[PDB]
Amino acid sequence: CPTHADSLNNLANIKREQGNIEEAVRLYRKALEVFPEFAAAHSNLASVLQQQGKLQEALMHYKEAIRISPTFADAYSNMGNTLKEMQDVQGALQCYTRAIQINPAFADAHSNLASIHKDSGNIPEAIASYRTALKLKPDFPDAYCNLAHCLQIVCDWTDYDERMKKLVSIVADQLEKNRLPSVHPHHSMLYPLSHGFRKAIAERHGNLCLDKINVLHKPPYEHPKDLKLSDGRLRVGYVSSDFGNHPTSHLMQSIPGMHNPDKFEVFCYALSPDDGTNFRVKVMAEANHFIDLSQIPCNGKAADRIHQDGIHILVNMNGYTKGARNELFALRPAPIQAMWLGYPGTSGALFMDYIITDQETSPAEVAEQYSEKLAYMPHTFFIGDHANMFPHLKKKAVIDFKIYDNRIVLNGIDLKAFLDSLPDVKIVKMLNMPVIPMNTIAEAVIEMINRGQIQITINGFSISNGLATTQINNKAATGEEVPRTIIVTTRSQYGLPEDAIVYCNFNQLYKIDPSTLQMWANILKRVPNSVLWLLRFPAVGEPNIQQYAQNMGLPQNRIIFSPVAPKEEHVRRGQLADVCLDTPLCNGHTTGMDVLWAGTPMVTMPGETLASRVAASQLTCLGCLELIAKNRQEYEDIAVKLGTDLEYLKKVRGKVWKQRISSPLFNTKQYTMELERLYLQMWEHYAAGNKPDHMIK
Amino acid sequence: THETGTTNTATTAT
Ligand SMILES: COc1ccccc1[C@@H](NS(=O)(=O)c1ccc2[nH]c(=O)ccc2c1)C(=O)N(CC(=O)O)Cc1cccs1
Repeated sequence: CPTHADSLNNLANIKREQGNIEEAVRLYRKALEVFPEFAAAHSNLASVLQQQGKLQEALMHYKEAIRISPTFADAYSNMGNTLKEMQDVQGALQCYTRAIQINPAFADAHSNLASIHKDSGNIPEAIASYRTALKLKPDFPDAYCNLAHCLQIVCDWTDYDERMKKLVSIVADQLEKNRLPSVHPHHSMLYPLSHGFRKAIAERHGNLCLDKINVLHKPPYEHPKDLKLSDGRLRVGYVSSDFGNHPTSHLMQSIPGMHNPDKFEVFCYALSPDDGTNFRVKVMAEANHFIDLSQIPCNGKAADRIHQDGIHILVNMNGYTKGARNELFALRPAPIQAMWLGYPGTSGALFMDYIITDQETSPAEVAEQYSEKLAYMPHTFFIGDHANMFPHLKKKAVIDFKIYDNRIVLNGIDLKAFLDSLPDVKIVKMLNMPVIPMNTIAEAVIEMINRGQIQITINGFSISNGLATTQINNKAATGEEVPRTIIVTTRSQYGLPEDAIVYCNFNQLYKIDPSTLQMWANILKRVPNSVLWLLRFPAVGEPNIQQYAQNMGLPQNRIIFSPVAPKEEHVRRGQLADVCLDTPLCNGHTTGMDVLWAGTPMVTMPGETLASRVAASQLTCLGCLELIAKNRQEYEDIAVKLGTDLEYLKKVRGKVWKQRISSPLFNTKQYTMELERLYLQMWEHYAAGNKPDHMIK
Repeated sequence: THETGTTNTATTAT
């Protein structure tokens, strides 16, 4: 009877909804035994195989469905989703556009198409396609939530209050109905969800990994219980997709080579191929062992490799970010598995034992936000390679074009040597700051900037225009190499005023919300002449910020945007600001380290989530407790005092300039030593027969 | 930035 195959197919759909994927596969396949030319069953089966990570087998069954039924729009759209996951973006687009051509009223295909535009940087078209999807299917949580993030990205705050209400309502309903939430874990920090909901979102996303490893039917691994096979050395494995030109390497690329080889054996497992940068060269050369798991796409075979290396502590540096293979941690090839540095939040997952953090970022009273046990670094868990990558910013000089420390700035590895040749430099006490008077050399430097010249030569020294680094040395621009020339950086290069206070924030615009811009407006209104210096990320968000600001009483000329710059220029131009205003909703993490390395004080208000408390952890390690606000009033008052009491500003900027060197904040050698002490507490605890517990010392 | 999730469609047999 035709009822037979139909009943099996429709029952399987129910089992899929309930999360019973294995039974759904069983039913789909029985349907195909009963009715071999069953297009719907081929496509539905392919959809659950995709969910199990069997992407080629899924593609085979999609193509079968379409061979049977050439106008089967469901199969085209589902197949597009599989090609998108295989990184075949053009193939995905061709499938989505064919599905919509077949059925213009196909809401799911419009939404899946929108996700391609979103990921491609075409946010206006993503918004248009998500809005078509919601018009066709008004109850559509994936489309609604991904539209909400598009609007977050461009700072469109139209009906933002009602938007947050519905987002929370959607998540509440999906969690209650045991479904995967449509908000991604890495985005949940941006919305007013409870901590329980954020951890539950994370746990549900981690459960997707289980569906992909269960099909491997691998038994549990036997784990080492001593250090005998490793000559007393603890074997640490760092797993990352980001050994290459990516901010995580800009933070920790020095740490593998700084481990003590008498007590530790370091294994780096790359989840990405070699991008040819010095970042990848350095870790490959400095780790005791480097393993390219991008050549081993099966998570079962890759986990076998980790286990065969005898890893004691395996470190997850991705969490829920691009490039992750958390399936490797779900298989538990190591007895101790810790989250570290790359992902600002909990995995929510049973297969992670620890999250490496600190008492400022994650005070014990908020342990319930995390599924992991807390493992405290003694100062901050954050670290940066700035001292190794940007030593040319350790010193600076200025030109006295009239004395300011941040209107016309020179930096250079050989800057002192250059200044020895100029007998008329003045040394100002505030280290010390040399001041070049308005002489012939200074006029030539100023003329280079105004004329837009690339570089000039004075007394044999190359003097470079800071806007032209990629034409001079592309590897210096990326941070792969230390710049060799003396670089000139000026407020005129960025359209900043020479006679007023500059407040900067160089974060993605999606970290700003209405509450934050209101607080910044309050500050600018209390500091005459001051401006706010923001990042075009993306540019299409600029007119939204300007409209909301002008609506809050700020003329347009009070807000100055700059394009995204190469890594080195981005850190170097932080020296032109007077003060950095950190985003309370989700702090600057890498960019907080960047402004502090330039000597620019950062004002912050720590929240409750991990991501909202990192900047205050950094400032505590640095030793500037006066930059940490307990509430919005304090945040505004601190920023206004820095912008109006210029003697106080000089004092605080001098503190940052000095303590970026003397504090532990950028000291990678000390960090590695402290990290090693923490690993050994974890190991001794385990070796004594104990399950993970808080390591808050 | 991570890949934006997509929505699979389940086809009902009728
Ligand atoms: C979350 O950050 C990832 C993630 C994946 C890849 C790259 C990055 C980033 N690498 S990074 O953090 O070191 C870095 C570099 C230059 C930069 N130049 C500037 O002028 C301002 C910031 C900045 C930051 C990155 O380059 N971008 C810009 C892009 O994608 O075009 C994303 C951003 C993060 C904060 C602000 S904008």
